[PDB]
Amino acid sequence: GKATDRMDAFRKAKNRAVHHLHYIERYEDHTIFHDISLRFKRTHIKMKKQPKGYGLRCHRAIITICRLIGIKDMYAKVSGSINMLS
Amino acid sequence: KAYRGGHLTIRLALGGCTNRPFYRIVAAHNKCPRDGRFVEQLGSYDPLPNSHGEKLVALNLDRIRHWIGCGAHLSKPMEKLLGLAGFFPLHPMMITNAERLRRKRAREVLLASQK
Amino acid sequence: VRSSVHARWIVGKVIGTKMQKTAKVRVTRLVLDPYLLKYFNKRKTYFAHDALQQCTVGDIVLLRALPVPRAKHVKHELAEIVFKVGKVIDPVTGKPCAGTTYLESPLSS
Amino acid sequence: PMKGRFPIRRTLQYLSQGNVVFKDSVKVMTVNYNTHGELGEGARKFVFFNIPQIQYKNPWVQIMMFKNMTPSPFLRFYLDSGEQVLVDVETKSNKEIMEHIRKILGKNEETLREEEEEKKQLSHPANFGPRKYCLRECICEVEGQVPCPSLVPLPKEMRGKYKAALKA
Amino acid sequence: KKPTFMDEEVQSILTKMTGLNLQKTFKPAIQELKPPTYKLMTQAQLEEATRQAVEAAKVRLKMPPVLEERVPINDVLAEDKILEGTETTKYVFTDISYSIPHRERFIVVREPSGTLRKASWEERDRMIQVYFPKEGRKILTPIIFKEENLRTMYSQDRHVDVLNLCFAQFEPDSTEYIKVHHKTYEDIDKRGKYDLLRSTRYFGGMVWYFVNNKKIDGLLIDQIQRDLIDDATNLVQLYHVLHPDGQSAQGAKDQAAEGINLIKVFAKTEAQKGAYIELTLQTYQEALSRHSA
RNA sequence: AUAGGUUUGGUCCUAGCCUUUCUAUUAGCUCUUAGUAAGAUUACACAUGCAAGCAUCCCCGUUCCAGUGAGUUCACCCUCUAAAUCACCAGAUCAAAAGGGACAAGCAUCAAGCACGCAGCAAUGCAGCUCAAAACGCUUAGCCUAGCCACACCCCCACGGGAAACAGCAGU
Ligand code: FES
Ligand SMILES: [Mg+2]
Ligand SMILES: [Mg+2]
Ligand SMILES: [Mg+2]
Ligand SMILES: [Mg+2]
Ligand SMILES: [Mg+2]
Ligand SMILES: [Mg+2]
Repeated sequence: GKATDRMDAFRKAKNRAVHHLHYIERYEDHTIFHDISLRFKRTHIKMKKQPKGYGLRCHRAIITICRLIGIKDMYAKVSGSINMLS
Repeated sequence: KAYRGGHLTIRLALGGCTNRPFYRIVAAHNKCPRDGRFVEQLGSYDPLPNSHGEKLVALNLDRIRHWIGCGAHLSKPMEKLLGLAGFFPLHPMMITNAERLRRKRAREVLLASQK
Repeated sequence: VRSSVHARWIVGKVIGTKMQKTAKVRVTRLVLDPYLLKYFNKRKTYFAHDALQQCTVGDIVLLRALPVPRAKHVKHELAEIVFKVGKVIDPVTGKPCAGTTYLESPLSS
Repeated sequence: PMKGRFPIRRTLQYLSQGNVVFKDSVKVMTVNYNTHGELGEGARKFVFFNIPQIQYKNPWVQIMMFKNMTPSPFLRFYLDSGEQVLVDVETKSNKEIMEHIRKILGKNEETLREEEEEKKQLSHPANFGPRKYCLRECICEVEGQVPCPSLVPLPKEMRGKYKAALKA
Repeated sequence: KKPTFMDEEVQSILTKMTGLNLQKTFKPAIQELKPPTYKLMTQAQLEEATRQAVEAAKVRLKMPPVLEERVPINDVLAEDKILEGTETTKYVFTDISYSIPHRERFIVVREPSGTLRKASWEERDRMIQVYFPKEGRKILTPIIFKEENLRTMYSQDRHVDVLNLCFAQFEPDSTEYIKVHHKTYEDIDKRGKYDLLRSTRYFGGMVWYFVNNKKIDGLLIDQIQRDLIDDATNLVQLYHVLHPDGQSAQGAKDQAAEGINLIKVFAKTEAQKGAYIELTLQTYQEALSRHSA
């Protein structure tokens, strides 16, 4: 969200997000279905499927996004540029 | 450390902490430091009575026999431990110290009764 | 049997015959790289006594350890010439070969 | 990512996954193979895959490769007695070659497990010493024994600082 | 003679009675977890894998042996009275030679009285634990085996856990081992929880105990209620084998009992709840005919 | 690394620096008790006391233990085989010297070393040997820690010399 005012930016961003929802498949409703190594632009994300009770050992932003998605257990290493948007 | 002479001795290496003695019956070169290098660890000896009032002695009897055959000597404490265990005859000084203790306690009892 | 030379049997390549009755042999061993965990060739030089002087630069030879070193560097003796340079005989068929081509067809016998 | 094709070959797991451990007689292994020819594919894959495992399991055996020196691939083992074992590997796959060499010159599972047990013999459970060698460092770690003075102070009657007072 | 717990026929009967529930045998364990691994399998491959798991479950359910209570060790080796009073504490000397069975190690005790005796069974087990520590065994007897805690575990229905702790802590011939196993069997009998031990290696021991004590009435009742009439028939046959000169076995021999007839004979003879067993068998047969016809 | 801060008017990328964590020494401020472990900065100079006796005389020991880290691929495996233990011998154990192999870091602006090889019984002959897959060289460092290596005032050694020795304990 872009805005001259912080609250307007928040409102714009959070209202636009709900129209652009992904659906993430969670294995047993707590983790991902398999290890994922990907590179988006210059950011590498290496996510590992983990057993129950392992926790979210991820970049803090990934922890937030995973709590939103519904993932409880996963490891994640972010290499390359740590650009938040990428 | 290339040593001159010397011989293997089955002896007690003192570990433990202050006021907490504990011994490792080891077969070690007699010239080596008391708690230093050793050839083989043949057992252990806990001089402090445990919860059950027992002094735990462990003897690796097969290896003790092997080293005595190979020509290892025995420090007097280890000789006395084996004598207690029955592996060897009771040490002459074990018997004699028992006799001296008997005589001392006889003296004590006789004097106390006289008093 | 009770030889004091560490390397009892070594296969190497002759890299020099400039010394009388001695053949300089280059023996390569695969040595693991601790970091890359990949096997690379580590080459060492061995002097091999050659009484008949029957070694030619490029011959693959099998050296047997002498019971004792016969010189400051000659601890091995030329046990065999496994692959004479340019005169290889295919051990499988015993026929002379020139690289991957049979000089005599194995069907000859 | 790991460099090269089949980077699994550069892992300790893969190197230790080999099952060929030569008898003490084997000293040299010369692997002659051709870089081309569909009949030498087994030998090519053998050198590509299994030679690292054989060398890892047998660090003291000189393994030496030769390329396009003879029309057909073959292994040749030079043993300590002076014997030579020729193993023609043409038309065999690398797995078949590994099985054959294991059968003819490799230690059997019985021998390997007896060697493992012989090694196990060294680490006596009842020995006290540094963690690198022994399960326990002191008898104080054994429950029921007098505990370590560092953790639980000894009775004053068991401390020499007060035996001395009593004797004074 | 009478068959023993380790005879092949009894082993077969007891294994069949136990069963091989894969879910229960390989129930997920609450332990440190590693990420799972996934394999693509055909139907034939899946059948092979399940067969291997069945073999593994058989290995895992291999029944522990039933050993008579060990006799106390009382053997004085020497009586050196000269040592009397020299030391005020016992010495316990252990042979820690690696290649010796723990029932063949020499563990002697020199007493303050100068007596060189052989270590009692409790001292032997304690010293073997001290010097060759075993996983899951403790030198000082855990308090869980006190009755006040055993009853808590029973109330939580952790009889299998109690048996596991007992088998880890004590030896099969141990007085404590036998006592705790018998107490667990008795509580299972009283509370009718014979299913807690099914598909576990302790079902054979429980069955053997009940048969030898002539109290298999409850187990027969439970098996009939659960429809395992083959198991009930084998149990009655085993009872007859272990009591050949028994009223029930002799009556069955006099008549021609070859199954539910055997169970009915047992209900009529040598049963403390024969009427209840007959009622349960009648109900089972009635339901069988009901949903058959 | 689960990362974070910092370039710009701003964004993205690369990139260095720094923060967050765990140790060890020292310093400031502060500090109640008990148990245990550890304990000069200096291979600089040492006051003083003690640290090797035993034993019917011979012998044996004072070559060990204890210390230090100056120097430094003498430590590890194989062969051979001394000294030592097994009351004598036995081969067993342990382990020198010698032979073979393996074995720290940095600098290639240290790239050539300069006899570093071989054969012969010898006489003597051949001209070889190491090295960019790091020879030769300079610098740094005790190490691979049940402990091992090296040193023991210096001249690497110690006949000899310089000189009069705590790198044994306590202490200065
Ligand atoms: S370490 Fe065992 S008594 Fe302290
Ligand atoms: Mg401070
Ligand atoms: Mg310059
Ligand atoms: Mg230095
Ligand atoms: Mg000085
Ligand atoms: Mg000097
Ligand atoms: Mg001092």
